[PDB]
Amino acid sequence: ESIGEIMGKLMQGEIGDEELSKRIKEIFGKRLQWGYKPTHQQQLAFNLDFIKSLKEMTYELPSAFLEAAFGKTIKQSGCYFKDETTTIDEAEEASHELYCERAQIKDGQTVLDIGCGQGGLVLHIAQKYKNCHVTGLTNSKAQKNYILMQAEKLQLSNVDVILADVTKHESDKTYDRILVIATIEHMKNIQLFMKKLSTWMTEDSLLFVDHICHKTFSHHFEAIDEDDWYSGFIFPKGCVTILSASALLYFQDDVTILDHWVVNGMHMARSVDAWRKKLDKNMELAREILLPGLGSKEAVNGVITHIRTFCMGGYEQFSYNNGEEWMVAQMLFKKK
Ligand SMILES: C[S@@+](CC[C@H](N)C(=O)[O-])C[C@H]1O[C@@H](n2cnc3c(N)ncnc32)[C@H](O)[C@@H]1O
Ligand SMILES: COc1ccc(C[C@@H]2c3cc(O)c(OC)cc3CCN2C)cc1O
Repeated sequence: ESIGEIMGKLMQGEIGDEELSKRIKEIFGKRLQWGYKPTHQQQLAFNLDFIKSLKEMTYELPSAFLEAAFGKTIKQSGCYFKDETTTIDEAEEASHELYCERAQIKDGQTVLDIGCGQGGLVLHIAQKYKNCHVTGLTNSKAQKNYILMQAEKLQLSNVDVILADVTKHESDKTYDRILVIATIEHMKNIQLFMKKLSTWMTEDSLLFVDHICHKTFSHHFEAIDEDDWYSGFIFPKGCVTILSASALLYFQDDVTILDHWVVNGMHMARSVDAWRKKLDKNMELAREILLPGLGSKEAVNGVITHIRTFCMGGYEQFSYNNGEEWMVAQMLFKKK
């Protein structure tokens, strides 16, 4: 009935799943009411106001726990599910192929994957295109280590990984292909981000961006009101922005759009659902893995509760109206 009340009950496994889902669904429904305007005139005013506001602006989970929660390549982004029996591992790969098709990857190209995570796309491209030089860029020591280790086991010679904050990283190097998957959501300054990317491109390069979106409006991932315990739980900072499907159309100072797609949010929902189910299946192993690094069974339960609530929440968000509210947007660009 209040902030701490719900949080207390949540950490103590006293909120059932059906209730938790229902609570979170309500929260997102209120986000919808906040975002939809009665006329397109007003909707544009709202969206443009947000776009204009944009132009003014240490602990790492064990990889072993990650393997117990995510799919094989530990994709930390929306996958693509062909069939109702598609496993998370298949969906991972489907998603990878889609990106390769849409980014127009060809054997022989230099490829840069900014915010490359545990490197599932770096690894996919490298294995499928033996003549591409694939660079991952990441700000995490542990991710760089995991990718390099996987490249070694897979007998891959065409992989390097830059350890850098992209917002600080400087280089003369250019690339045939730049891929940005689930990373723009974290970018403080998009206009300046897009500008940097353009400098790492030539007249021949293509830029492919994928981000979670709403079809109609943008929002920060944060509490609207006092009843929203979820937003602040999941993103304790709240430097996750959710751009509208079309927000990036407004950021063509330095790049030019060539194509634009969205993927229905049921794919994302099935992604988080799989992560959740798999986490549940491996609940005990997960606790054992985390206990060393956390040194407290309560600290572990804390870290697990949060990852699970994220999945449970993500499921309500992306499945809303059969995936026709929150979904994933994709764009292809060339340099000016
Ligand atoms: C949601 S994960 C996406 C991971 C991967 N691209 C995937 O599709 O599974 C976001 C990624 O961006 C990275 N990242 C966040 N801020 C960054 C920054 N300033 N510089 C470089 N990488 C950053 C994170 O460490 C992580 O690898
Ligand atoms: C601030 O750093 C970060 C904080 C949180 C995250 C969460 C991130 C993530 C974020 C999403 O919005 C999402 O769609 C529902 C799926 C996933 C997969 C799990 N993955 C780990 C990433 C970061 O890089």
